[PDB]
Amino acid sequence: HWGYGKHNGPEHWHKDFPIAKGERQSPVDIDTHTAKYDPSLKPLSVSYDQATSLRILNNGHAFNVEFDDSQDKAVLKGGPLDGTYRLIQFHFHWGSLDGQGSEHTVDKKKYAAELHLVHWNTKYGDFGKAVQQPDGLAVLGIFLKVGSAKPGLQKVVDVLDSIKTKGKSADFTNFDPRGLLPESLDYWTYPGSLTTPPLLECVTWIVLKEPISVSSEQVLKFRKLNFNGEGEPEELMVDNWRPAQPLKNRQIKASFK
Ligand SMILES: CCCSc1c(F)c(F)c(S(N)(=O)=O)c(F)c1F
Ligand SMILES: CCCSc1c(F)c(F)c(S(N)(=O)=O)c(F)c1F
Ligand SMILES: [Zn+2]
Repeated sequence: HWGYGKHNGPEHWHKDFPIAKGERQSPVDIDTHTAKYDPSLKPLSVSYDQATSLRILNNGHAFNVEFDDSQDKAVLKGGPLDGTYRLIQFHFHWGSLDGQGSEHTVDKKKYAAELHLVHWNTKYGDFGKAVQQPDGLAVLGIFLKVGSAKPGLQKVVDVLDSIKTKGKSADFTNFDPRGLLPESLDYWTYPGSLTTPPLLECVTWIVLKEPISVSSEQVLKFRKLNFNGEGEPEELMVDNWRPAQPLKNRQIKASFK
């Protein structure tokens, strides 16, 4: 029964998930001036040409676009990673207002939303055993700013009225996540956690420097979704972000500058 409300939001999560106060929690503020350029970081390899989306689901916290992760189709590697990480799903976090919504911040700046492309390390054989490992996941985070529309996002936007409420799903095939990327793959990276319960400390975060633009209308449609189930009073799905957590002497490493 955790959520994003006054009574069950991020400041309460520690009572059911005590690692909320752990040593490598996410998100964090990215101090750009203190991030360390690491010339030995490799370019990120995003190989999404064979991706197979399957379904979109309103899970009552966000919506997930799900992929077939039963073979190496869409994979992430390179960058700071060892080995190969398979795309399982993506989702977003967003605000009630354009001035908020992202989980990570950049010099305390908040973006209107943040996209998370979640990948699990193939050496652990599937997702549920990967989340138990300290290098189990790689999450590619991409900031969203409001401006010109992102035409690769519109297929997601348009399906949302079919998954308005918690537990609804819809077929969602042939969606190409390459259309959600910015032009540059420059990034920051650090070791962290899931940003939702169970808050497990299993994630290598890779946060792109370059945001994508989405239109006002696109993010407005995200804000029409509901946290509640059908036949319950409406609770708009907004402000589904965890605030920045203590860095606790982790170093954020930059691939650029
Ligand atoms: C007004 C009803 C809230 S009951 C409750 C809660 F308060 C929590 F903090 C959580 S938590 N710690 O998971 O956020 C929880 F699961 C709950 F069920
Ligand atoms: C095991 C928890 C449910 S799946 C999941 C996840 F894998 C994430 F990486 C994230 S995130 N936000 O850390 O990318 C997330 F929110 C999730 F819900
Ligand atoms: Zn997320």
